[PDB]
Amino acid sequence: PMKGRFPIRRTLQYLGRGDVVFKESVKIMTVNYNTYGELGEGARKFVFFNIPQIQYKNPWVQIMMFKNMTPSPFLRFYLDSGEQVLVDVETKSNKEIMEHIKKILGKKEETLREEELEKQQRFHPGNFGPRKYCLRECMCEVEGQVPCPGLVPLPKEMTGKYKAALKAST
Amino acid sequence: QTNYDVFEKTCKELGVEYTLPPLHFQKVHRRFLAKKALCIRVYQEVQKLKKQKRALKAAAAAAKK
Amino acid sequence: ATLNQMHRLGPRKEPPKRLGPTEGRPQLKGVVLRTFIRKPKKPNSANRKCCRVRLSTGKEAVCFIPGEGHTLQEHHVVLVEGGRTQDLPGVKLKVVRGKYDCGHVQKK
Amino acid sequence: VLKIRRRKMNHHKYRKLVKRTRFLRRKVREGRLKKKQIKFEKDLKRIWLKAGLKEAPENWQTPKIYLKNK
Amino acid sequence: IVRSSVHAKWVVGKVIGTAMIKTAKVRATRLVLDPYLLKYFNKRKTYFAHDALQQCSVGDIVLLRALPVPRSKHVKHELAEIIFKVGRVIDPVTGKPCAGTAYLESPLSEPRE
RNA sequence: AAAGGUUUGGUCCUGGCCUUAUAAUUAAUUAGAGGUAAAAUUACACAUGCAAACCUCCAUAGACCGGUGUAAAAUCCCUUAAACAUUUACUUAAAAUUUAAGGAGAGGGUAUCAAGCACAUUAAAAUAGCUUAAGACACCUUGCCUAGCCACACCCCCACGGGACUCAGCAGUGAUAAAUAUUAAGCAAUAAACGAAAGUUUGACUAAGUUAUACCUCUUAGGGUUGGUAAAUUUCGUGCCAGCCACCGCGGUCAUACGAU
RNA sequence: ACUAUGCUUAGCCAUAAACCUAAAUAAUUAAAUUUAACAAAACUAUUUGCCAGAGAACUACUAGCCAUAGCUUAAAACUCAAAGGAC
Ligand code: FES
Ligand SMILES: [K+]
Ligand SMILES: [K+]
Ligand SMILES: [K+]
Ligand SMILES: [K+]
Ligand SMILES: [K+]
Ligand SMILES: [K+]
Ligand SMILES: [Mg+2]
Ligand SMILES: [Mg+2]
Ligand SMILES: [Mg+2]
Ligand SMILES: [Mg+2]
Ligand SMILES: [Mg+2]
Ligand SMILES: [Mg+2]
Ligand SMILES: [Mg+2]
Ligand SMILES: [Mg+2]
Ligand SMILES: [Mg+2]
Ligand SMILES: [Mg+2]
Ligand SMILES: [Mg+2]
Ligand SMILES: [Mg+2]
Ligand SMILES: [Mg+2]
Ligand SMILES: [Mg+2]
Ligand SMILES: [Mg+2]
Ligand SMILES: [Mg+2]
Ligand SMILES: [Mg+2]
Ligand SMILES: [Mg+2]
Ligand SMILES: [Mg+2]
Repeated sequence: PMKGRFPIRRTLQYLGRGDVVFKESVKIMTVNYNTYGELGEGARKFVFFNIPQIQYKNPWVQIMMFKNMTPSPFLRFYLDSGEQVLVDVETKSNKEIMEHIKKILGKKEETLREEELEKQQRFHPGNFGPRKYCLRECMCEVEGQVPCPGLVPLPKEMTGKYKAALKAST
Repeated sequence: QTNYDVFEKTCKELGVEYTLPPLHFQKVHRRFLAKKALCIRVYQEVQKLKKQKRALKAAAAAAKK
Repeated sequence: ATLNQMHRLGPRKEPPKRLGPTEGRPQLKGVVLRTFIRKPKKPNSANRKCCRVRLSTGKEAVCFIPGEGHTLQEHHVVLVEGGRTQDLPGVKLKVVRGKYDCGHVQKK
Repeated sequence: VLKIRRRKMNHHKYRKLVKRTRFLRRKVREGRLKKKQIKFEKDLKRIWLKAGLKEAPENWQTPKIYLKNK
Repeated sequence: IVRSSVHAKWVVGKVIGTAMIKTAKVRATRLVLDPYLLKYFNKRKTYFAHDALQQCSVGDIVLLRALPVPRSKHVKHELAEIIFKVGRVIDPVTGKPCAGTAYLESPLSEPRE
């Protein structure tokens, strides 16, 4: 049995389910929540369930959380321009909080798809090389091309050993 | 951490001095306290010599000017 | 241990693998110094043929000579290998029959 | 059962061994403390010499902390 | 008006010391993923920040701005803002003084003092 | 791990060791040829040959390729800036290649290494601070980040100087080690250098030689084992001796366990 | 028979099978839980400390300590295929 409560939170599949990918402006996200109360239940659940997913997709954003410092829970984002975006998450479900921050400061699906394609621009299927980078190491692997001498012996006339012998004979 | 204004009045009226918790715990024993005393003394002597040198160097420059 | 304690400690600390009589080498060459008999610990009862040797490393070790009959003498050269003699305590080396001066057991 | 008996028997043989060599151990200790003091003094001399001082700070005398001062 | 090279253009932390002149020692914390456990823990870093007015006190949350040129070996940030003052917090949502999870001044009232 | 053997009078629990799988090196025994891949005891000392030229003089190159793993927790990733011993365009802009200063995060061991001793800030030059059990400091060990990278180039970290005065280029030799490739051919291909060029040079490289170390294709058959784990023994000899075992064990006269068969 | 000692006044030493051989805290009693057995019915969560075969070893060395035949901290070589627990 995996230790802790809700051990599914400690699986790569769960961490990858997060959909909030912040815009490049977002630099810090402070989370102010209360450990006791009734109107802050969604905030507590957001710290428990959602903060790991947000950090996983936004490794360079500083997430710092403060407890029981104010009467109500809120989120404050610090942007690179110097703007500060305050969000009030009282009486809001954890799912509601995620959708709100996704709308205001989350990259759209179109933008993310473009980045993925651009990342793979330099991979070409025709390129030959090691398995880590390429599909085929050598043209001998291709069908119809001359096979590797190691697997299949070459004709004698295609061998330097044989060609050298004829030149001596000449 | 909660009401600094009340905290200040309470300490002043009750006459209680509050010292903040020290970030790092310091071990204490005869060997440490004796080395730590010399290290402070050695530093002070080195700095005192530098101050004297600066005054003499500046004094010589002033005379030339 | 708790997840916080497992994090502060990390993976288990692993004692290093200390070497044996051959010092992590397949074989060693040594010069015989003496040939003697060792008595196996009870319940075993025999007169096991062993020899002391000076290995190339510079240390001296006791090596069991396997087989029925050996012609080894002082100043001979042999190739020792690993493998402990279970009944003989302290004998952690064995001589290779058929290499250098030591020869294959003489089937007679 | 035999584990406390062995601690007892092992502990019994150590107390006997300490008794036989009690005087030797005393001279070992007095010499280990003297080396412990010289190591302390030398370590203090290294500090001021590295800092650039040619003599120890004025009015400083390395305290003798391992001697029979108490 | 080129910006700093350092990655931490904006860092939030707690003022853990203020014994240097015009400088506040600040402890920031970031979340780092433990690869074996796949759980996030707090990695803390110390940042020296230029406090020109010596307006910082131990325990207050502050925002630091990366200086364009490092002032010294360790002072590469300045005090941009004091997010929360120690014991003198002002609720961002309502704007009323608070002392923990309570309002020193009710949000219904309008003291304007 | 789909497990197994092994504590006992017996059962159960706990717990270590070992077996079964896979690979590299060396050794014993044994072995036909062919194709391919790889080649490796040693930063110990080196006989001899060769490894950098080109070219109408100036220059350019010999800073590369090739080699080794010396030193160092040495690094990775990322940011900023500026260059190059460069290239190609413009007489000013795109690259390749580096250098310097840095830091989101990650980065070997010992805590019986627990304190370091100037390791800080301010900028009238004062303040007394800086790192550290969230592991400082000290010591020890190791090439890592692997289309490749980093460090080293007889030794003194460096190399003015000095010394014990150069193969860690190819081949080869001495010593050492369990460890054993040719003192070989060609610049025809590709790469590099040079030249405006036809071209020249290259122990890079290419085609060969050597070696069951691996793979593939074939043809001879040899090697080990046979109490249990764990597939498989007949007769005879030996008699706690001679010997055997990875673990449990076997051998004192009916030994499936040793030796021959 | 008699002394140190047990007592008082001042210090020191810091050791016990210092043991309820049960860390603390908040739960739940059903999850078709004798989940080994025996103790003391079982079990979830939280935080810290600690453990990683036995012997060597309440040991050697190290550092600290009013402790000087002392306490706390605490290995390796080497040996064995077990040691150990409950019935
Ligand atoms: S691997 Fe392609 S010719 Fe051999
Ligand atoms: K026997
Ligand atoms: K077992
Ligand atoms: K047992
Ligand atoms: K060097
Ligand atoms: K050529
Ligand atoms: K046989
Ligand atoms: Mg061989
Ligand atoms: Mg190279
Ligand atoms: Mg080295
Ligand atoms: Mg020690
Ligand atoms: Mg040399
Ligand atoms: Mg040099
Ligand atoms: Mg050579
Ligand atoms: Mg040379
Ligand atoms: Mg070889
Ligand atoms: Mg040209
Ligand atoms: Mg018989
Ligand atoms: Mg057998
Ligand atoms: Mg037989
Ligand atoms: Mg009396
Ligand atoms: Mg009791
Ligand atoms: Mg004791
Ligand atoms: Mg002791
Ligand atoms: Mg001791
Ligand atoms: Mg041990």
